[PDB]
Amino acid sequence: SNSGVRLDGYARLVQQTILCHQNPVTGLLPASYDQKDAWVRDNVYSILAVWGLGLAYRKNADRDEDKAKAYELEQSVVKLMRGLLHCMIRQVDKVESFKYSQSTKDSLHAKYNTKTCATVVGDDQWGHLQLDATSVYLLFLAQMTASGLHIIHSLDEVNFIQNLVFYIEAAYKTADFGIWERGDKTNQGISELNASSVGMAKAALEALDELDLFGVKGGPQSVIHVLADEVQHCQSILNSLLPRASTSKEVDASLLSVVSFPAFAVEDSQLVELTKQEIITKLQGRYGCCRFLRDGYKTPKEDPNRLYYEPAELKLFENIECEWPLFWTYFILDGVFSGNAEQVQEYKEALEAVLIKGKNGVPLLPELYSVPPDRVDEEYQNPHTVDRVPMGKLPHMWGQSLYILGSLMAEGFLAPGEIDPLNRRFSTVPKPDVVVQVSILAETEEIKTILKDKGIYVETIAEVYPIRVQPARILSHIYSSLGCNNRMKLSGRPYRHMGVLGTSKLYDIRKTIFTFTPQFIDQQQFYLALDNKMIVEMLRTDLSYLCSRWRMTGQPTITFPISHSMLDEDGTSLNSSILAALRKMQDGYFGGARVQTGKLSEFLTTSCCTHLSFMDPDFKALVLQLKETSSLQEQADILYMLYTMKGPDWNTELYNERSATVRELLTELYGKVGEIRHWGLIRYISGILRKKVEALDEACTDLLSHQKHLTVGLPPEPREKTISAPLPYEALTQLIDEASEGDMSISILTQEIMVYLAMYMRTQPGLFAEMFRLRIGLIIQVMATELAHSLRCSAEEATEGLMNLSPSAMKNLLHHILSGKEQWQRRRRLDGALNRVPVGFYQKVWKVLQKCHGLSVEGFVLPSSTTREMTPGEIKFSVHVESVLNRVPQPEYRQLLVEAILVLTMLADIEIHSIGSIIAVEKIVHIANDLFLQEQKTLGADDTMLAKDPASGICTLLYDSAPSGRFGTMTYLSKAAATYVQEFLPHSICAMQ
Amino acid sequence: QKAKIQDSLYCAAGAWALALAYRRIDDDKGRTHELEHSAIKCMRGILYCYMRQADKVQQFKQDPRPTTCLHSVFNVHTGDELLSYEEYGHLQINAVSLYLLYLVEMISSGLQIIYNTDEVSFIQNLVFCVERVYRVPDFGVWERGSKYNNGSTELHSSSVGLAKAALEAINGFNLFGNQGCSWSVIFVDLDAHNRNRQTLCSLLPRESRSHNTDAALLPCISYPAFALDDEVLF
Repeated sequence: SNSGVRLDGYARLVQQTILCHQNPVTGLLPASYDQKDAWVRDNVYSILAVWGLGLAYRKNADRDEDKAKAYELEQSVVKLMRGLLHCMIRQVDKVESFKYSQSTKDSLHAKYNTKTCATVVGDDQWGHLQLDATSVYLLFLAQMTASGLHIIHSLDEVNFIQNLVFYIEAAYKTADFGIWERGDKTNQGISELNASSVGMAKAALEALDELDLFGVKGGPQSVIHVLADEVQHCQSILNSLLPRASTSKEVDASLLSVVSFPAFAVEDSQLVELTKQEIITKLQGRYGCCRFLRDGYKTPKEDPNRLYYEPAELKLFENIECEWPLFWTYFILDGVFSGNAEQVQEYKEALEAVLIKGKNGVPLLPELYSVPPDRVDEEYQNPHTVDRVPMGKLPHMWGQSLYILGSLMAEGFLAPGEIDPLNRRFSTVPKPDVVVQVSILAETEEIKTILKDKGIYVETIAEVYPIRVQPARILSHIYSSLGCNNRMKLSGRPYRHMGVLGTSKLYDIRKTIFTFTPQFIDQQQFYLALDNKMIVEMLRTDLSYLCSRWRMTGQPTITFPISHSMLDEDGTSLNSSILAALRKMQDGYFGGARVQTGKLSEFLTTSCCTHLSFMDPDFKALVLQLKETSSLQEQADILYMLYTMKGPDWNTELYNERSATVRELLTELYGKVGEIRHWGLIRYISGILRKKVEALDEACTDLLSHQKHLTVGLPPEPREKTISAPLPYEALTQLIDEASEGDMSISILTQEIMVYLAMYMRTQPGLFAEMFRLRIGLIIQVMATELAHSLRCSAEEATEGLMNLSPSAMKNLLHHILSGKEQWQRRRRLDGALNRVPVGFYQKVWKVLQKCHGLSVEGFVLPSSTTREMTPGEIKFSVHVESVLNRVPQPEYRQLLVEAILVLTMLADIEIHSIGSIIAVEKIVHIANDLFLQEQKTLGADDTMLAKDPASGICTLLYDSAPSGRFGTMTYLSKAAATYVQEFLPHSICAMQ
Repeated sequence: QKAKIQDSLYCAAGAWALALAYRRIDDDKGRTHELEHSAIKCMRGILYCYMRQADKVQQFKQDPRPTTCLHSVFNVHTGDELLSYEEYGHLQINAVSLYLLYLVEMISSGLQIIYNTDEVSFIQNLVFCVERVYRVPDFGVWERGSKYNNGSTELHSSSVGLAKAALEAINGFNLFGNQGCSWSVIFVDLDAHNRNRQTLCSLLPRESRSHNTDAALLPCISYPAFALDDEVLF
């Protein structure tokens, strides 16, 4: 048969190209050339062609030769898989060490040696942290296991896989070296977040959600459990981080591996089309697509025998980047997979020309094409015109294997459903809707009677004996004991908080149905749950979040216990807000979700049920004064002083029958205060117990996801180190503690305010637009000053009032100040304090620096040579410009220099010339102020409103003057700029248009 | 860190027997597969340890001597050689014969141990090395060498019997199981088997030159070998 002949030819090609370097004993092929080193990602991608050939050969059964060939191919794949698994098992200690405190020095080595499975490179001469490699390893292992191949083999290997899944699940808040193992464009020993890593980790987690690694013969003890919260967080960071490549890279060609056949980890097909169009426009060439803009790999310069390039890449790599046909093969795979036929034909025709023949006329795919050193200026002046030459590894295993797989799929010998038994091709199908079920439970008989009187039918905590309701901390402790082994020294999953998507699904433990309340409602963890308005609104947010994604199979279920804390002052009826909320739920609509109230037994018929198979079987004078003192605030102060002097954990001996430690007394005081609902000492108690807001790291990472900088406390020059990369919970807590210092209230206030911005960003990402950096101390001082102005009180009174407000009050006031709603001088103060700048300000500043020698800001200087080092889209531009412009500590003067730079840019747009000198904004604003004073004196103004700023020498009327108008500050600023330009021009004007 | 080969083979035997006993049930709760693995993994570890020494096999083929023999004790954590030739000898062919015979037994019962053709070639060269057992002395199963224990090697009946049984089992056997073709079989020279039988059938009543009788003859004429088709002599 002709098909048999074609299959034999393909098998011969595979044997001649890839399988000839099988490297027995271990089974890990060398990464081409004279390297003698094995890469996990390279081998995993190379084995794809062999797996596809084996799958194709398996169909033509009933013959000894074909069966033997298919068996040999499958067993070679299995041998490679086992070799890689042994290689990863060699570093269980490193994996376990990385499981706590994620650091670059605790991750397993990405570079692995040849046979004998040893380490070829130490822990400091290479970047041994690449989540992409282990992620694609897990994903393809799951795919082959679902296909029918047996790879995962023992319970110990299952435990190792579970531990490695726990290790990789934290990919959405850690820095990575990327696929290229070089971090950002400049190596400099730095790492940054990458979209490919997080997306492919999400795909790997989704693939292994409930896979039985032992096949059809496996039991409940050989399954892998993966939570859904991490997958949704990864989906979120991918959605919020995919208008570009990463924080520093505007576009990277490896983004195809996320929006194509590899792992299919993307939704919102319009985003996929936009990304493909962008990469086609900005990367395609005559011999493939470049890896990314401004890359120095394989160039005739920059001393190829060197590393850690200095920042001098204005043009040396621009428009001369090498092109890789591997992304062309990725394009043909993407076209041939989903629905495209003509794209596959055109891309195959394009790729056939760039191919280079080998021994016996075998096709070979070169690694990359490089521009000859002689024809560099021609390429610079005429892009994509010169002819490149083959270079790099001629038999590129990755590219050749991908091309072979694509050709095999295009020829029709293989189907898209064979390589993807998990049906990941339909990840872009829109989700119609989802219905969320809620259940309301009463703790005691009185609550149930109260809701019965109010027309609400419910069931108490009792009378549901088969069903048990426990807090989410219990569930956290449950999941902490997963994948624990003593022989392998495995500590299991580290303790972590559980989101709504984890507690919603039902759990079966010891043949008993277990339901868990949402984690937020724990009053002991934090006092945020005390406020009823806060409660109702974040329940709205929680319901919205649950109904948004719900990527898990089955219907959801929410259990709501009505405690004794939200009752009225008389303690006889429910509050108005909770009653309105439950009435809304009874009507089938709350927030943005459809809800049907019912019984737990009714919801038990259909829901998301999970089975946990792994749990089958004078000091005395001070004490007397504290006991006898009134004025509970003074009591809290005395408790603080005794705790800090000599009461860390020592017993106070207040009682005689029982010895109660200081912690017990503090807990009792907190409980007593919780019933009076007096926000006068809750903050101090919270600071003393050092309670930290749950999911603080999640808030930090979702805030940093949108290219923002965070800062804690009032700013002096030395302290307040900026935050630019995600950091673990311990480091974050230590940083906020050192920022708060001895105040002990700055820390809790910072936590509350920052979780508030984190909550507000997801709901409304429009108030934080055109922000770049968020400074917590400055906004703290801002709201303190606003409270002082509103109450016409002192700073201390403003602070006590601010402390005394309810959490809903802080949320409302921060929302108000974020909108900037409620004089002109005050408004300028708020603008400067929060450093509000227009969106196009940075393009204007870049153009001004291009057209001017420099800018003087009354101190230091900003050279114009930085425009070549730097681009408008770079966050380095943001940090440098902000650092230059924040030397003046006056919000008003800050806004003055913003408007001065704006009018200077308008003038530079008007006049077509080169200034050729350093311009000082301080001189311009001083000249404008002098002109305003002269105009006021001429008009007839007296000395009382001709005031002088005690620290800046600027008239108050200038601040109070509106920006626009016949006598607005803008006209005076333009006049001052024109006077300066005339003073720095050759006795004439060069303004024409 | 030391780990012998015979003990691992017998542990794999126990695991395989327990898996076979469990196979009689339809609902095993994923237990038969685990023990079947355990056997597979032990066999694959032994095979990998042997494959790590190919030049040793090549030297054994040409000039079989105790100084150029395969090691019998490897590291339990990394699969590395631990003790040199000057302290252990490492000349033991009974372990190799038992490994080959047990691999035959497991494949015949139905298993997947050998993956690629290179493993088939290595097994064939191992059989080539074993075919010349009847001339070289060995330290024996007891790794002492003789009763005197003076670092002297001598021919042993048990080793010869185990080698003969392994050659009989590896004759024409297909290493690929049911999913095999004509290019996955092992060939055995008849003259080597005849020489081994001639060397065994005459020294069988004793154990060796210095041993009138030994307990190590029991495995040679019992369950693991069954290499004595004489009845009266047995």
